[PDB]
Amino acid sequence: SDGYTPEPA
Amino acid sequence: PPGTVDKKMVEKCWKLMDKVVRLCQNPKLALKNSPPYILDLLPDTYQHLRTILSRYEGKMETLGENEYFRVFMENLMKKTKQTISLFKEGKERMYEENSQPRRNLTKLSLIFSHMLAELKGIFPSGLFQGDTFRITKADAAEFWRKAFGEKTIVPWKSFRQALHEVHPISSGLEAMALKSTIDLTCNDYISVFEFDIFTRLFQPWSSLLRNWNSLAVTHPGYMAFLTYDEVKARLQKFIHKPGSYIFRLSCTRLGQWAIGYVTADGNILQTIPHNKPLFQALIDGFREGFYLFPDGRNQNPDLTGLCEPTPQDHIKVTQEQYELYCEMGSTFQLCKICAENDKDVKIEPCGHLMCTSCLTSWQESEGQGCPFCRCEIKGTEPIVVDPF
Amino acid sequence: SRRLMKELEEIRKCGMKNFRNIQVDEANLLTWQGLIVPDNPPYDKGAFRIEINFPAEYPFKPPKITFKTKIYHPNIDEKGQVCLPVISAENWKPATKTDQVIQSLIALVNDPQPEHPLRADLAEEYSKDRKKFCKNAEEFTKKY
Ligand SMILES: [Zn+2]
Ligand SMILES: [Zn+2]
Repeated sequence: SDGYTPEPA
Repeated sequence: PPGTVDKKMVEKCWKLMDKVVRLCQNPKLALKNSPPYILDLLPDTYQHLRTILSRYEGKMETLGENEYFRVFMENLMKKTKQTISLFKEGKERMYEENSQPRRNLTKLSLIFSHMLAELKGIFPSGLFQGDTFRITKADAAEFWRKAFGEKTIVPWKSFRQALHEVHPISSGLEAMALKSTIDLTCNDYISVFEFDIFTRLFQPWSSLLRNWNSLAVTHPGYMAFLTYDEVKARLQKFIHKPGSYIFRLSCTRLGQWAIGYVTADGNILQTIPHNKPLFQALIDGFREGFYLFPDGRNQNPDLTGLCEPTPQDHIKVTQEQYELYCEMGSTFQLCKICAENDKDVKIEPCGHLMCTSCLTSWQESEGQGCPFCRCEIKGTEPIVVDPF
Repeated sequence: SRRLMKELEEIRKCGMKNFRNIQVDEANLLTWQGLIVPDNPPYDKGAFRIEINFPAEYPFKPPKITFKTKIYHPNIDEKGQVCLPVISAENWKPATKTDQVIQSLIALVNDPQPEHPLRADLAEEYSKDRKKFCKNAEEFTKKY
């Protein structure tokens, strides 16, 4: 299920 | 003019929701864990409605006359019915995959998701609080007071006119497009909540509609009615073109954006920018080499120029651009004949659906029989009948 | 009206052949200009310009398709008027998409079989005269 990651490096 | 609400109506509606819930538990659809999460939303809005009914135990008149709660309940039954017609309309194509029917079930699901957000927003813990609802961005917060005071909800026409004063709305189709963007619940009404969301999404208020035309109407990057899983699925076809991205409304963080990009190592990620307008995020990401191909496209629109005092001139947007944009959302509830009003009548001997307005408009011009199958009319009927 | 704007993107998107280059300023939407290219019978390229005219009460009254750039064919008139069923009252249903009419106009130019134009002094030549008809139709498209 889903997954929001941190903003791109 | 939506009518008074009372327990019998709420329970009427609860039966139609259960019908919808039964339609979606069909395994051929496996919606148990699909992003908007409908089998969780209906039970959830139902269970919250009971809370509202409890807090107003003994004050059911007050509740029943609440304009927002009335408009809400009307729309909830309207939407649970569109759903039911949807499954009946498209038949087995519903269990297809990537089909229009199923595509629309998701659009609808997304609406139910927003509806429940607005409901919990206005009736926190069950008690109505719309008249003290806190608009996030102070500038917009002003516009609302100075225009609707403590009103929790206003008709589209009232909102559109009020807005035009401060943000000139170029023309006919622009207003329609602007509407399918702000009317999350799709009920021709704009709530203080629906407004707070939109004003956050397209901040800063100082350039509200400039932002909205540059980020959503024209930008090939923006995707309407997309869920976390559909983005992942869409970016799949660009998994070998790192830099490809698309953005959309975050579903679990309303009023915030969710950008989905393909990485160097060929993976699809999604993020919700923190404390910053979508365009600063998109400019920076571009500069930093992360967002380069909006929806795969090679030219990446320049958004610099949504910056500093008296920020540039207004981009031109064709009537075609606005039309293509409007065709992005809803539409399935729309009448094929006029493509603008909701279908609300089912011609009977045959069975065609259509907006009453057209049916009436055709007969007045003396059009033989049904507009679709020029067959004799006999009687009309609700697209979806009340629970028996 | 918003049905026109939908009808428009309907054909524009589906870049059908036989019908290329579509015109109309989006400040009117009532008048449509397009270009057609036949196939089977003689007819070929040149200046095959058409103009669809949607009455104020579209889609409750059908649109009128009239040629602005000459041609032969039995039923088609010299003033420009044409005459197919799908777009004629008594037979018209507001549901039909303009799209499918500019295709029921193909089964008119290509592999025809008219009933009777608005001049028997043009119609009667097909029933018996394959020479000057099929000729001034495969030559006429070229000389104009
Ligand atoms: Zn209609
Ligand atoms: Zn019918």
